Amino acid sequence: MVKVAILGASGGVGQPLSLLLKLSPYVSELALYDIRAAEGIGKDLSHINTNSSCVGYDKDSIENTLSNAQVVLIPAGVPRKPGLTRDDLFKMNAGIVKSLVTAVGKFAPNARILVISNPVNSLVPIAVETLKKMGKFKPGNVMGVTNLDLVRAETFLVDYLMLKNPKIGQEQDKTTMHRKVTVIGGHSGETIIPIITDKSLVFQLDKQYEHFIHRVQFGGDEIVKAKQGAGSATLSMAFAGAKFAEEVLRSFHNEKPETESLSAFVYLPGLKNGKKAQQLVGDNSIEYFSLPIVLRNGSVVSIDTSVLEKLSPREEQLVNTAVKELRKNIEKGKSFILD
Amino acid sequence: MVKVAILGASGGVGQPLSLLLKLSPYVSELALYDIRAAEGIGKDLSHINTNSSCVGYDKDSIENTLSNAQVVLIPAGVPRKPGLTRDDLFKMNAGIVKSLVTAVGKFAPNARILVISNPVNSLVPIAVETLKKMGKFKPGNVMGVTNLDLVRAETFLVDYLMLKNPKIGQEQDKTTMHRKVTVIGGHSGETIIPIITDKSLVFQLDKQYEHFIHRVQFGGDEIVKAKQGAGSATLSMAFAGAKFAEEVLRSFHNEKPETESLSAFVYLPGLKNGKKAQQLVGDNSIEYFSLPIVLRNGSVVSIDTSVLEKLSPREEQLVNTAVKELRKNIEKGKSFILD
Repeated sequence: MVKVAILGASGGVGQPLSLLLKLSPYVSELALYDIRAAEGIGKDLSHINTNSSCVGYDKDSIENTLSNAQVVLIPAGVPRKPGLTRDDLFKMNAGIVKSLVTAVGKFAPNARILVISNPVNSLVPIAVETLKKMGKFKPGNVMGVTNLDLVRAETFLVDYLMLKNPKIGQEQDKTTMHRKVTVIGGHSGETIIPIITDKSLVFQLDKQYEHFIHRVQFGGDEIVKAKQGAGSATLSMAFAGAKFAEEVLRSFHNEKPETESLSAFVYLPGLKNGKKAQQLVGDNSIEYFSLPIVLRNGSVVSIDTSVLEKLSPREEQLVNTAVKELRKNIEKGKSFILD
Repeated sequence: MVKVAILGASGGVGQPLSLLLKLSPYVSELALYDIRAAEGIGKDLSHINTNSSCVGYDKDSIENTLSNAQVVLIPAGVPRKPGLTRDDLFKMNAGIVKSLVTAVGKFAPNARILVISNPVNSLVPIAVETLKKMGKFKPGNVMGVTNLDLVRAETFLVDYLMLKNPKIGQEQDKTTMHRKVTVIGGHSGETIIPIITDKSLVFQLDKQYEHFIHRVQFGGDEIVKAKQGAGSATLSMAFAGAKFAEEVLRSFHNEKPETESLSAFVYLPGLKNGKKAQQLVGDNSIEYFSLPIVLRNGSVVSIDTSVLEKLSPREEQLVNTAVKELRKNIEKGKSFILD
């Protein structure tokens, strides 16, 4: 019997994520937590005719939320908004994550912890260092959820191909494009590295290729702009987070994944092929990257570095630009907590 | 293959309904409309890697939202604040539906209109009478979405069986309970008529049967109380809405519906076997009732009255009590248009 806990279940991402999870046939118990309104939402979702019992909990009941939880989804965090800077946004979400991840350490230390809160590049290290300090860190069980970059890469590959010549475009299926594209690096801007694995499609995009790459990298900013500062991508974040959790849940049930080269943002030095990945990205000491993972029983047991062993010269340049900015993001998270 | 428009896509039901609708493989084009925020929500959802083209529209562009739409979902309506009066909450939504159904008469008269706003018992007649004044009413194409009653009956039948007879409870699958229960009638309180079609489960339910009946009837109010007046069942309303929509869209192709005895709140005098239904519910002038329907190409081509012909004595009593109070609802909606 698998129990999923959602911490931040009442926010803009949290609510549609809770709905998508209630629909999963791999979940048998769904516990919803937040500082307000989760009981109500959980009661609303308990009426859906799927086989999972769903309960929400009040601000004071994070212990009941997390008890016997195998998977913990953390979408909690303050959204992008006009009068908020990225640094204050970061510092507030840093406090939310540390507090929530500390609760996981006390109440469900063996849970697979899926961090959805942004910025992923800086907040995952806050979660790891928090678990290290308590003596509760298992590298295979802490994943920064970067799956929305893949989603967008799948969507835009088709959109740019539909633009360049509808012939190959109208042949694509957006639902199956992960066989053709993989995304690695971090989860913001130029840290994001879209790798089209199907090299015929690169050629066919021709000069649309750099437009594609830029569009995947800046997809977050596009939605903020389209909601005039007053929101970011909530429904698609919920969707990507549910898709990624479904892959983790499939693995509990000894099924194979659906996504080819499914990536998450993980702690390299604690996993198999991690040091190999550090070399391949050109920084023997970089602690995190989003790379293709192999899951056993919900947990990352190795990193598949295949993608890094066949980079184009242009991709190698995306990597080296990404690694430079990513290092600063990692260092920013880790010093905020360690100092 | 088909364009779907959603009117009221930024509201509490509408945003989650729009996400679920983005996931449907039966949709070619998904158009979102609201007084505000639909552009942004549409742009968010356009990043999801499913094949539909998703565009949102501003308050002045309802015409481009509806152009060539074949199915139109109307979740629009006002969110109950903890103050709001029974009566005046109808009045506000009555005006919203009249306005939006008139836009449909003008800009997509052939479209299947799925009314999701509440109260459905009064809002569909409003919808129908509005379209009658314009001379655009096609009776196969106006449907009050009552599916959440079937969803809850499916859910609560399993929950009640589990609470008192775990052995048989645990052999139930909530996703497939529609083979074993049908809900008919109206869409509010004692107008809701749950008909357990599988007679063995009436026995298995034993002394819980009345509690089941009552839970289906008063499901909504359960959620309002759990939100302390500050909202309602938005997430399950969206689920049941996408689920009905998907049966509608399925109808355009060579596929049996998934749900057995799928019901919608429809205009009896305009549909094959409607007068029989009128006869069998024992009011030969009642104009509306939720009954199992047959969809061909998105439209009700006839009503299926079988469930009416095998009613138990208790279920006849529900039908009579539900008919009295449902006549009242229907008239309160006709009199907002006809006076």
